Amino acid sequence: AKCVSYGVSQIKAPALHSQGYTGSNVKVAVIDSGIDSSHPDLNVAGGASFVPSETNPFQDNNSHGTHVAGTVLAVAPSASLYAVKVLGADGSGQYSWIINGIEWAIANNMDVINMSLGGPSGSAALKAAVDKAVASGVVVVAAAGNSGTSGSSSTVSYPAKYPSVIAVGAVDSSNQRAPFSSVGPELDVMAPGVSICSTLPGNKYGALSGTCPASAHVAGAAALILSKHPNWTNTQVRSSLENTATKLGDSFYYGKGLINVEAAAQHHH
Repeated sequence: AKCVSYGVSQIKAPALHSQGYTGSNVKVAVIDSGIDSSHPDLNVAGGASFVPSETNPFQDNNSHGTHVAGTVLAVAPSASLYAVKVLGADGSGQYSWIINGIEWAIANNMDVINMSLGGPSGSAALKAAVDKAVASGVVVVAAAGNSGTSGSSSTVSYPAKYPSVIAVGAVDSSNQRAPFSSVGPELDVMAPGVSICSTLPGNKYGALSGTCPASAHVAGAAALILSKHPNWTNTQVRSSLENTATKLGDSFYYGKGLINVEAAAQHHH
């Protein structure tokens, strides 16, 4: 919205905006550090905190959840955001809190979950939660991780590494993989994640880099697609994103390539 970012153009979201599609009547759970609901550039429809030391989901003492929220709305200006707080101010949280946030999102009929987070190990309970959300029809998106490379090893974080999740890596403004962007066969798509200007807490704006902003673009893209195709299943939304991506190089580094929401939203299955 108020801070200009190249990322919205890069994924061809303006083509949907010109068609009149802005993610109307789509519920997106921002599973992160909260959202500063006081920010003039944001609107928050609901939410919940599972961080025992940080009980307000509508404040953000980390900044990432608020930044992610702004990127989702830059891509899908009409999306309904829900602040699902599972990370503290230091950007860490327990998997049980994260799972409680996913469970809340399922119970409250979210259309899209964005998880701008991950750890190097997952759990069976974490996999069961994302698999259940996907079985329930939710589009589940996660940041692939900022762990760079490890030779031929996967560095994709959990829960992005699980097959049911859309694992999002980060490119720069010229579609080059960002040096921090995690890699491996579990990587699904890329999106803009270098120096992305978005909302920060306390009526502020600023650039951040990471797979966190990249995931936000794909969560916004899912909302644009559902506004044009509200009947599409999560299966069909996911297919539309992966099958119409712009190929960028070896799938170990780039997955299917850069999301193209214009192409995805006119995909014929």
